[PDB]
Amino acid sequence: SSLINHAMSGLNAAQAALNTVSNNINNYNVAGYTRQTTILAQANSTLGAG
Amino acid sequence: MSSLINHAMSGLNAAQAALNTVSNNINNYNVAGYTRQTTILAQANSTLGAGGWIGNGVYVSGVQREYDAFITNQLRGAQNQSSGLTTRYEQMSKIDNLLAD
Amino acid sequence: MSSLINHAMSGLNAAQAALNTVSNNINNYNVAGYTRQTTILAQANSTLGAG
Amino acid sequence: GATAATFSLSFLNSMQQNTGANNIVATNQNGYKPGDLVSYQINNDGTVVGNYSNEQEQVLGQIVLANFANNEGLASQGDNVWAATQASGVALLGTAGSGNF
Amino acid sequence: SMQINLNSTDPVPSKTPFSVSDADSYNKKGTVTVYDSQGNAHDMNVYFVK
Amino acid sequence: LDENRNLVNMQGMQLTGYPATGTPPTIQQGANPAPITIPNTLMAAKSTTTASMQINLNSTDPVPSKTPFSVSDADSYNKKGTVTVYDSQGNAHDMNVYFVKTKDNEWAVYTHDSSDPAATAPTTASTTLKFNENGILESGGTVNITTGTINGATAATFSLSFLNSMQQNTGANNIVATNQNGYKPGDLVSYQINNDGTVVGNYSNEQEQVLGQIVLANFANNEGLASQGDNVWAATQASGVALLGTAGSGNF
Amino acid sequence: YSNEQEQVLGQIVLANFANNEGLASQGDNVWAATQASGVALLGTAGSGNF
Amino acid sequence: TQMMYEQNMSGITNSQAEWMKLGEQMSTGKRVTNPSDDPIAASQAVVLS
Amino acid sequence: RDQDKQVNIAIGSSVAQINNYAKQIANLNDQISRMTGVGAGASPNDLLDQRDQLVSELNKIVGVEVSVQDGGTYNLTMANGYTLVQGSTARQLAAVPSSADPTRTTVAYVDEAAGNIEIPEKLLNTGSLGGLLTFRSQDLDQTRNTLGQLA
Amino acid sequence: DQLVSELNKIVGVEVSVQDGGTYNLTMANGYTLVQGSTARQLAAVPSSAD
Amino acid sequence: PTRTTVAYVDEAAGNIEIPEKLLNTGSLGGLLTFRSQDLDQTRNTLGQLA
Amino acid sequence: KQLYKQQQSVSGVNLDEEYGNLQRYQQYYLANAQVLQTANALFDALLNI
Amino acid sequence: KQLYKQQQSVSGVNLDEEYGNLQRYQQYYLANAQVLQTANALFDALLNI
Amino acid sequence: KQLYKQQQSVSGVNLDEEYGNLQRYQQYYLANAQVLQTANALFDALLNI
Repeated sequence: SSLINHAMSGLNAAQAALNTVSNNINNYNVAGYTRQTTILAQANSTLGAG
Repeated sequence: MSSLINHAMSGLNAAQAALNTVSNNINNYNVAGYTRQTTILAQANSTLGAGGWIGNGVYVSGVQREYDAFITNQLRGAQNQSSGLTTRYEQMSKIDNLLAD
Repeated sequence: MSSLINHAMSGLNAAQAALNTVSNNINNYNVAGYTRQTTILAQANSTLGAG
Repeated sequence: GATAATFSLSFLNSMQQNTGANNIVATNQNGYKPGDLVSYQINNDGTVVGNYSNEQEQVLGQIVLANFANNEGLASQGDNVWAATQASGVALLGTAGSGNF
Repeated sequence: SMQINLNSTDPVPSKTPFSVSDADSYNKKGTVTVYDSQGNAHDMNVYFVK
Repeated sequence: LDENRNLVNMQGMQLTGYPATGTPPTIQQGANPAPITIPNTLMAAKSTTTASMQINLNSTDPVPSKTPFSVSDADSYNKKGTVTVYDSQGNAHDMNVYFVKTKDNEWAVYTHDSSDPAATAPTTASTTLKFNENGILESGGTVNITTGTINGATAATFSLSFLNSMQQNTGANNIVATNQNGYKPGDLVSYQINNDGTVVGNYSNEQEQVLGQIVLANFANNEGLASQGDNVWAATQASGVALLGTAGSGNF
Repeated sequence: YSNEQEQVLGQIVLANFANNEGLASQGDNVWAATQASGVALLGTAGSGNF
Repeated sequence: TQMMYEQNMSGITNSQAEWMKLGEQMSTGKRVTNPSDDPIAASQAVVLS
Repeated sequence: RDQDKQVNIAIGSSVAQINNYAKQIANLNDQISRMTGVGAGASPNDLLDQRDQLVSELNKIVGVEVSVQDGGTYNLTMANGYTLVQGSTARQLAAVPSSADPTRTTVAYVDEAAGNIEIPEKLLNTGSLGGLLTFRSQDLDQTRNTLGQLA
Repeated sequence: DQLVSELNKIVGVEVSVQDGGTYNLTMANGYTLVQGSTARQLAAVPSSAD
Repeated sequence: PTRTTVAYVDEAAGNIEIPEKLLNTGSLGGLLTFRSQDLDQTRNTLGQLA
Repeated sequence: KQLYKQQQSVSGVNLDEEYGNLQRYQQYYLANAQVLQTANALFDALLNI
Repeated sequence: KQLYKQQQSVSGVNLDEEYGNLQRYQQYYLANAQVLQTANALFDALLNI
Repeated sequence: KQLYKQQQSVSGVNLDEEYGNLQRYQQYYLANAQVLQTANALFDALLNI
């Protein structure tokens, strides 16, 4: 449930970040390629839980 | 009595809530913007009543946002100072490189 | 008591901090102005149980 | 537009050297500006001490502890907090130096 | 209160008397800050000579 | 809450309590308890009628070049304070405060109703303020503006004070406080019940209205109370009759 | 738009009720209007009580 | 945890930047280049030029 | 002069940047206000964190004191004592080439009383954009005119 | 401490630990440099002497 | 008065310089002895030569 | 950076510390589970008569 | 040449921070895996009863 | 030069004792972590009861 949802969504973010770093470090030498960084953010935390 | 079942189950609720706090703590540790969130919960201590020390009063209080607001705003001021000094020194470097040439 | 885990976490934290300190002795090394920084260790405070 | 301060300025502990070298090093002064800052610390016994926008220190604060004649007698039924009982004796107040704290 | 320590064997300077920026007619500058009736701030500057 | 938004038990038996009435809504003991409800309504048009701000200042500023201040005199006044207000229809006005000074333990103030294009900025200092060498404000604590009527709304009127400031021994002109009593109206999305028995709602003006408190019964002999089914007691001669008090009323 | 341009058209209507728990579900992930629930109160997202 | 990563990583960065400068001077063969290499004597260099 | 126009363009963009941050801060302020109104003492600490961190982000561009409303939200004060925000509302800031000395770009800010300013750049001591401004004023202009004087 | 060491290496100076916007920082003529906000700004001048 | 030496401050009466003959110990006693014999005697010898 | 270090020392999270917190709560949960198990056992035992 | 140095000093990809990020997110991923497995384990420990 | 070196003697990082220390404390950190696992086995056995 929500705890597993936390576990996984963070896994999604980690995978995305790894993809980004691999992308950049591989593309590193190409003329015209600018470094790129991937950013994180919190969910639509909204309340009905007390 | 069988409320023990309930009682224990309130222990389960406390554990689940503590777990979710732990989960958000761990999952967001690297997010640009986050603060430690310690879980809080009560005890069936010596508040007066008419039952004695029965399992009356253990439950989840909520979660705090552990951030030094005082040094946080002071930090924003320090960021203003750094902004100014860093900005103008970079603009300096721009000319400096040509006199380097 | 939660002592069993707490001993370990105390020592773990202390070791990590001392690690940071000795690093700080390494990371600067060459730069003039620095002086070597040394660390202190001691027992935890007396929640002494019953003595 | 404020009062022109008047004061006594004392050259305490000056000395003359048959064979020495010269310097002026000391100052005592007993005035300070209006304070306007949030800055304080708590230390070791429930007393509270702070540094201030006068760039220096002050001490102001203490937290009072309580103990009873017989510890285990308290009210014993709820909520992380206690209440006194006749069996336990009414509170004796103190701060932590006198054995019972 | 401010303290001064000196050596006795000095060739007293030839300024009769001292002047606020005549450098030979003072030796070390000591300073005393002060605050008036209910806490407005001031600082006082001093000169000393033999 | 039923489709009437009246508070009821599962059978529909009403939850009674003491109501809040008037403005500000206050729990009136001078009534008898009745069913409490939640009207789906907006907040009262709480106009601004008072204000206060605190001004801890240095009184050595030399005469600014472009005195007097009226409109754009950015070389005439030394510090800005502001307090936003609401006319007596409940709409939005803002007040702006401007500080001008050549009186060496004192300060003088300009003001304007800075949402009002019909009124225009007064070209003269609206009030003068005083301090003593003991680092303390002494007097000057009054000024009023009537937030000018524009769109057929009644203009509101307020009075403003500046009490108990401390003096900044040199240079550091400062101002820290904000007070004004009023707020615009706003719709309701909140309802909370608390430990004291009270019931509060909160409104899109970002402020509150209270209407509700729950009152409890107490008896000389509980053994007289008789269940009528549906977990409801009939207060009986055998128990005495109800003595009423809310939580925190000593024995409740 | 396939011609480097944008248009906006769309907004859905939301419902809020006097007696949420009273809401008459039909099963199959749906509810319906009734007296006991109170008549429907409409709105747009984020607005007021929505 | 951030502080530790930043500490050691920036240690690497400043160690590199130091080496970079030594590398600059060594490779070029000039001890002085610019206001950042000589805010003072370069003026006398102009004079002597 | 290329560098001159660079600083002009940069400040022009910075205007939009501050306006965007103001809008975002106002939006989140609305959110926390309404959500704590519903909350009954709720702790949407994540919302709190992003709101105040976004504020800290804006501060760098122009030194700020994020002045508080009673419980919920703020009104935004620049370091000089000027202030432009109300609850969930953020007013506009605009980019203008100067009418005072027309070889520069500058910003415009408005008080809803009657009109907008072409900002008196005397005010602009705040960190980033005032960092650019001090460069332009003392450093850039002095060397510029020294060069021209010698030529 | 390193900054004051270099400041010394360009012009002789005293160095002893204290504060008050000031430091034990006398220099070549008994005059004192650093105090509060008034850290003295010296000048390059044509010489009345020559 | 050329020298510094160690004392116990019996604050009911004042500072009493414990005679230096007594400080035989390692670190502090050794430093005191080092001045007493080595440095003062060596400067005396240097001056006698001169 | 010093101010950042201290603010983060309050605010940040160490992976080590939470793993320790994680393990405790496993103990807490299983302890409560044991409690409910024994309660179930006694419940049915009582009902046996 | 100089302005190119500016452009690439701001925009270019490195090897250092990418390396550090690779490890930091490797660690983050493994930690979230710890969460996954231990959480399901606690759920199953409950589910058995 | 002599007196600068005399200052360095006390102040200067020596790079050998520190390196040996770096190893020594890694061992300590491992000792701590492993000990935690042992307590885990202890309350594992207690739980399994």
